[PDB]
Amino acid sequence: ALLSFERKYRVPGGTLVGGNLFDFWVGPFYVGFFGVATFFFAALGIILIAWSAVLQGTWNPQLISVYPPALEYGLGGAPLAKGGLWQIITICATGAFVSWALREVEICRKLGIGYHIPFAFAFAILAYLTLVLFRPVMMGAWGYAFPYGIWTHLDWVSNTGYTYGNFHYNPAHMIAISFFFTNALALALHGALVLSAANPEKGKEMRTPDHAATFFRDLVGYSIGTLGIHRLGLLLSLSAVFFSALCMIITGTIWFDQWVDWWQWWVKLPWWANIPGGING
Amino acid sequence: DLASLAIYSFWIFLAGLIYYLQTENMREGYPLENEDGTPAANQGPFPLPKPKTFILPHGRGTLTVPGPESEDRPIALARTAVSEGFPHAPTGDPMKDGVGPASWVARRDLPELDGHGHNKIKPMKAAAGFHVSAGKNPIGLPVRGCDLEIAGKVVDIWVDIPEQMARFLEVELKDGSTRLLPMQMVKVQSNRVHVNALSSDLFAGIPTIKSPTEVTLLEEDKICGYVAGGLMYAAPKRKS
Amino acid sequence: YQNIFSQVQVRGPADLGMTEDVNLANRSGVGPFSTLLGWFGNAQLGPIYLGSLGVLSLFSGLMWFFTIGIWFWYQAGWNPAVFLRDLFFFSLEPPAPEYGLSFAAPLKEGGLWLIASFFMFVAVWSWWGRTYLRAQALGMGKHTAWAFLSAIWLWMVLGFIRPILMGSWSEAVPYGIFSHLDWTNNFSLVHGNLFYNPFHGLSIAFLYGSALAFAMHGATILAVSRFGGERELEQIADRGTAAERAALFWRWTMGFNATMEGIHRWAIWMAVLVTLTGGIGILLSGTVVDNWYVWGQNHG
Ligand code: BCL
Ligand code: BCL
Ligand SMILES: CC[C@H]1c2cc3[nH]c4c(c3C)C(=O)[C@H](C(=O)OC)c4c3nc(cc4[nH]c(cc(n2)[C@@H]1C)c(C(C)=O)c4C)[C@@H](C)[C@@H]3CCC(=O)OC/C=C(\C)CCC[C@H](C)CCC[C@H](C)CCCC(C)C
Ligand SMILES: CC[C@H]1c2cc3[nH]c4c(c3C)C(=O)[C@H](C(=O)OC)c4c3nc(cc4[nH]c(cc(n2)[C@@H]1C)c(C(C)=O)c4C)[C@@H](C)[C@@H]3CCC(=O)OC/C=C(\C)CCC[C@H](C)CCC[C@H](C)CCCC(C)C
Ligand SMILES: COC(C)(C)C(=O)C/C=C(\C)CC/C=C(\C)CC/C=C(\C)CCCC/C(C)=C/CCC(C)CC/C=C(\C)CCC=C(C)C
Ligand SMILES: CCCCCCCCCCCC[N+](C)(C)[O-]
Ligand SMILES: CCCCCCCCCCCC[N+](C)(C)[O-]
Ligand SMILES: CCCCCCCCCCCC[N+](C)(C)[O-]
Ligand SMILES: CCCCCCCCCCCC
Ligand SMILES: [Fe+3]
Repeated sequence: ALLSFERKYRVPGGTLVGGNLFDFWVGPFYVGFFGVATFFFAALGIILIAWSAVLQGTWNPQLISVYPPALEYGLGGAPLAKGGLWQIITICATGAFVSWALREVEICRKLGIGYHIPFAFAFAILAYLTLVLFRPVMMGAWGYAFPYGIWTHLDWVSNTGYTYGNFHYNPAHMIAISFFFTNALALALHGALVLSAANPEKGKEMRTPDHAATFFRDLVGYSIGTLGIHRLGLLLSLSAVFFSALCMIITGTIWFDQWVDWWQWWVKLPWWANIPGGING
Repeated sequence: DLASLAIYSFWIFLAGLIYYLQTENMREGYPLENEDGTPAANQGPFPLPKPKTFILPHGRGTLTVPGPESEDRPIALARTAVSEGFPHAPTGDPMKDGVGPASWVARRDLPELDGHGHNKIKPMKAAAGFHVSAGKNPIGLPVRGCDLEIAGKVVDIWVDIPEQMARFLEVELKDGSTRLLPMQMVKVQSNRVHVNALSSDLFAGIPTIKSPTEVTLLEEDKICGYVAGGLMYAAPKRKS
Repeated sequence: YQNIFSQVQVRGPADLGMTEDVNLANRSGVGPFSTLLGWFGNAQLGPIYLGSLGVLSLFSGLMWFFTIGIWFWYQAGWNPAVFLRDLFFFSLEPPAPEYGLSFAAPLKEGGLWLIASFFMFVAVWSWWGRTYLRAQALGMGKHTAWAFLSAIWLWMVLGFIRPILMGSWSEAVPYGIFSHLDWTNNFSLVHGNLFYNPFHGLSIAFLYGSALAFAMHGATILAVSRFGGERELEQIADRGTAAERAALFWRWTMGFNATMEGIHRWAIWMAVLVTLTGGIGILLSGTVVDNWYVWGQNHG
């Protein structure tokens, strides 16, 4: 079935691979070659997870956990029950995410739109691969990666962080957080602004974008504009993920001590290091 | 235990919220249709919401949604297969017929108005006090298509007055008439404006505007549709 | 070309805004124009509206900030080199548990915290009032104020409601860069790890989800900006090919989609629920649940 306005856009073309071979839909879903790839990678991944479930011995969604190889294994392969499944599931997951992106690219070409969405999604993929591929490789073992389990992955977040003290002190992490918080602020504001204009007080006519600009100028003395706010939200959300990936790629590689102690470089600068008073003299 | 009650209550709230939001996002495009325009049997588990009515400014009426959905234009496409879910091939030239990535919607054939009832978009020459404030001024540059042939020259910028942004370049062709090109589909360089989506021979085919100092929402859609469509449909002449 | 930065800027006469029922006496003149900002958003700074509530809010806000800073200068021995060296380590701390909810603590050991907090309380609530009142004067809905209230809720819970219910101001957040992070860490340790608080986990899903949402939505609008997609209010009133292509991108990708109005409803709620769920999580911590790990083992 189609939305009322949809048929006119369902023309041939846009595919990157396969010509017309996979150029069709299933219900709402576009397929394409990268849709077949996504199905394959995702189905195999899910099957292997369900299998890894049995080798654990359990069917509860909030117990199933697939652990990477132990540190002993370095960057080598591991028997399926002792990390090998995690390694295969990880390749499947990467294959499915990249395939999903590339299928997004095909949909953009068919629709004649910009490639911004899959570009954006690639940042999430890069963050994932930071945690499961890049960071582990730079550190010498698959075992530094997170396990795939609902609760077990939080265990890993918590142990990984407390390895360096309070992880708050990671300065890339501060920047990342700042972006996440700011993005939520901006998303709240933007949503609310558009809706306050489209849904005014009871009598009244729909407000215009000029009213929206006027509201924000009255409030904070500035209006970024309708193009600007979408640029901003994209930048804030991508910046949060970029700095997320940065904050972890540097941790256990370039810096592996207690993150609080990093800040000593500032307090030790020679012009004020030895001055009496304050918290540090 | 109060925390148990709060979390149980929250999941109930969340489910209702999601139901509400999905129904709010069915105010356009629904009911679903079969490929022949007829109502589809399976609409899914979410019913259409109660209509709402937006009161438009400057006496332009109302919009009530959901309401009866109509393309209000002919659609030059035909099936390529004997069952659902395959593509629909253009029956003539898809750029001229406005299908596929060249599609346009039958928007109102009036200009968008600012908060004061004046036209939102104006050629800069008619917009008092407006000028280029930073960056390369494209006015006067040759315009080059994806075939690396010169299609025309830029004679003005069409600007959004309340936003103070450039929205189109007005390009004059060999015959002396002009076309609008969306600002998002041009590359302003030091000695040219380059247009990837269109070869030089496709510029004349850009839909034209009725009044030479305003553009209607319908006309914007046809212009933007058409230049976007060139990305797929100018396969006879494109290079880097 | 991607539409992240503009290629050409234009400028014309300053936009002084819509009038509606706004009192123009309270609105400043226009600020200057920034070419720098203009690569990304609009160049125009101001005008701003400053009625009586705004002056009050700005003043208590600054008084909050100056109270913290006077304390920081004191802590630095009035020495600028030390002030800069130690800036992130200074902290204006609340009264000790001994003083309960009373105002009897000395300035140097809690009283200044209460003074700064009073000023903050007045600043934020008067700014909330302003959020409502500026919308009203323009005939707009109150979505901004309802949204802002969700943020205020977490803030209130942390510095006011939760301390009151726990019997002491000692329980509130200190004013300092490092010290408030230490407080945050410590809050989690003391309540048996906040990862077992189901409301904290919801808060995270919403926080991550807001980045998901705005990345999706910002990217989508920029991708259809070649059809004027960022003119959202007009696409609401009169759907165009921008809105159709946007919807259809997502329909074809994940099997369903939004409208140009409705995506803003998805948006506002994704964001508002961060601090809604957050404040509940915090409010329940120590009042009703002393240890989230324990609570998790029972759900009770
Ligand atoms: C006790 C723990 C430590 C700590 C240790 C850590 C550690 C360790 C890490 C973080 C990371 C982060 N922390 Mg920290 N952190 C702490 C305290 C905090 C606080 C706080 C208020 O106190 C905040 C706000 C944050 C904030 C953050 C973010 C900056 C960052 C997480 C987001 C991210 O990387 O997304 C990136 C997004 C992804 C990885 C998701 C990718 C999704 C993929 C591409 C697609 C999946 C599809 C899915 C399978 C499909 C399912 C199918 C269905 C149909 C849907 N931390 C405490 C002090 N923090 C992480 C980070 O930076 O990671 C890079 C990280 O590893
Ligand atoms: C070691 C630390 C603990 C921990 C301890 C806590 C504690 C404690 C809290 C959180 C809270 C949160 N944590 Mg945690 N957190 C941890 C690990 C994490 C991780 C992770 C990857 O490990 C993540 C992603 C998070 C994520 C989150 C957020 C979802 C949530 C904050 C929402 C928000 O927007 O707040 C930021 C928004 C506000 C504070 C609103 C402020 C609004 C006011 C009105 C603004 C006034 C401005 C003022 C006047 C200044 C003026 C400025 C000028 C105008 C310029 N935490 C670990 C386990 N976390 C909070 C929460 O809700 O928890 C349930 C909270 O209290
Ligand atoms: C970069 C900015 C932010 C962002 C952006 C972003 N995400 C996106 C996109 C964009 C632009 C999309 O276009 C795309 C989309 O389609 O969204 C609806 C996507 C997407 N983001 C998703 C999730 C997601 N994004 C997150 C984060 C973020 N996404 C950022 C904060 C998170 C977090 C923070 O945790 C999650 C969970 C998906 C909904 C969707 C991508 C769907 C996809 O790739 O589908 C194909 C694959 C499958 C259907 C299943 C694969 C199954 C695997 C083979 C097995 C499972 C392995 C896995 C590693 C197990 C993990 C277990 C956990 C308990 C840890
Ligand atoms: C829904 C959850 C998210 C959210 C939403 C949200 N926040 C909001 C709103 C909304 C909907 C508003 O309407 C409101 C707003 O006005 O935004 C622009 C606000 C707001 N959120 C703010 C901050 C903020 N929000 C945060 C978080 C969040 N806000 C969440 C992620 C955080 C975090 C992450 O910790 C912060 C720090 C403020 C920018 C603004 C509320 C302003 C306020 O209450 O101000 C009081 C007055 C003062 C603070 C003035 C003191 C000045 C400064 C301390 C220093 C100097 C600057 C000064 C202004 C210069 C003056 C010059 C003089 C010479 C005249
Ligand atoms: C350069 O030097 C000068 C002097 C010019 C300065 O001005 C410098 C100034 C500084 C260096 C300022 C520094 C400021 C900070 C570092 C501030 C840090 C702020 C935080 C990180 C704050 C975090 C969280 C705050 C919270 C959660 C507060 C909540 C408060 C309340 C809910 C208010 C509660 C009200 C109370 C307790 C009093 C109520 C009493 C009644 C009678 C109603
Ligand atoms: C985090 C989950 C939020 C997403 C909610 C998903 C519900 C979408 C289902 C819509 C069905 C589409 N139909 C059949 C109406 O087109
Ligand atoms: C605007 C609606 C978006 C809905 C997204 C909800 C995702 C749920 C994530 C599971 C959280 C689990 N916890 C923390 C309750 O255990
Ligand atoms: C494992 C839990 C994940 C929950 C999220 C599932 C939401 C998928 C919605 C897809 C709806 C598409 N359909 C079926 C309408 O085409
Ligand atoms: C994927 C999660 C879908 C949850 C939606 C359930 C809606 C419940 C109906 C409540 C009737 C008011
Ligand atoms: Fe938007």
